[PDB]
Amino acid sequence: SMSDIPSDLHYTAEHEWIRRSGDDTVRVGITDYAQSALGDVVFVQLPVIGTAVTAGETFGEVESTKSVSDLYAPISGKVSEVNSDLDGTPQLVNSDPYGAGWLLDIQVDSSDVAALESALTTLLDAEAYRGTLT
Repeated sequence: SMSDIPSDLHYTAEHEWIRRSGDDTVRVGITDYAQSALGDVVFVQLPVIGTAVTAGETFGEVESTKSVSDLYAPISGKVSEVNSDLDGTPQLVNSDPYGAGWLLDIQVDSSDVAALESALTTLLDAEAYRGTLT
């Protein structure tokens, strides 16, 4: 099957998606391609809410029975939310990677870190992300 790549998301080459959820907040998850490649997710290590992250910093990891993969901050900011549903139901990452399986939110204060307008420039659009995939 062709992996789902919503056109209304931005992405990283490392298979994270980024949804602007507010003026200063993005929601982050892993892509359909990513979850399928990882396999059934058995554990998601999420950063603590309040964690300051820089773009590309490892903030967590996703684990299947076969694979462990780092999760990188797609943008700089502060972790403002994490998906607690993934504690008991880590497979939401597999079943609904762009919905219920979201990982966390990063909030930007345009003072401490790049404003979202700036931060967005580093991310891939759907077409670009599709182009990176095999």
